[PDB]
Amino acid sequence: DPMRPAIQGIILDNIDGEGLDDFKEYNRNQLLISGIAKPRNEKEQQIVQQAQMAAQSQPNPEMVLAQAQMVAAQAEAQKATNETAQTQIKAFTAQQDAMESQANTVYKLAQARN
Amino acid sequence: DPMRPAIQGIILDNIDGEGLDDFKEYNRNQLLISGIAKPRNEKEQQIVQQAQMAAQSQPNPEMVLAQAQMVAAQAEAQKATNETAQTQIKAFTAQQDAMESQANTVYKLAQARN
Repeated sequence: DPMRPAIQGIILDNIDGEGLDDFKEYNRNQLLISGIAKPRNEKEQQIVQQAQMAAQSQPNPEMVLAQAQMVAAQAEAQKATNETAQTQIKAFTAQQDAMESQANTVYKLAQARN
Repeated sequence: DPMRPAIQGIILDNIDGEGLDDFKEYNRNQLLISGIAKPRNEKEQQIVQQAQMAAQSQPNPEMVLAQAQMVAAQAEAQKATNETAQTQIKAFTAQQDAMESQANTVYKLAQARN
């Protein structure tokens, strides 16, 4: 369950003595980019948290790229959804031309009697 | 959890005695290329850290190459999204030619009476 890493992060944020500034800063960065620390409105809310929001929007193209194999199919089906209808339109045009040719050949039978 | 390697790296950065210069330097390199050491603004922030930023941008083509199998499909679908519409345009052109031929063959029926 998620819990246990969060409990360890909170514990390590407290405690500690000499020579642990870099380690504690590294811990707090991961603790606050995961929505557990509640930035205290000085620098991280606008620097590392905003970068975290960008990196939340950053890998959406990356992950849909791993899911674009059925997005190329989405696009192909979406366009074929309107392209093949040209065949219905062509059939309608051919029916109109058939009516024309019906009139024309009736006239042809009218003329050939002379 | 990540933690444990970071704790070991921090521990090994401290301590140590005679004849451990190369090992400690090798450890510190991996310690700051992973964003835990905070370069102390002398040489590494501009030499190895910049190279690591480049090597962060370096393998993006390498990894999307492992994900380009559905990027060739992206490109093919994207172009077919505008190429097949030539069939709709051709159907429109054929309809225009059909109405022209309607007028032309009506004229043909007009002339053949003499």
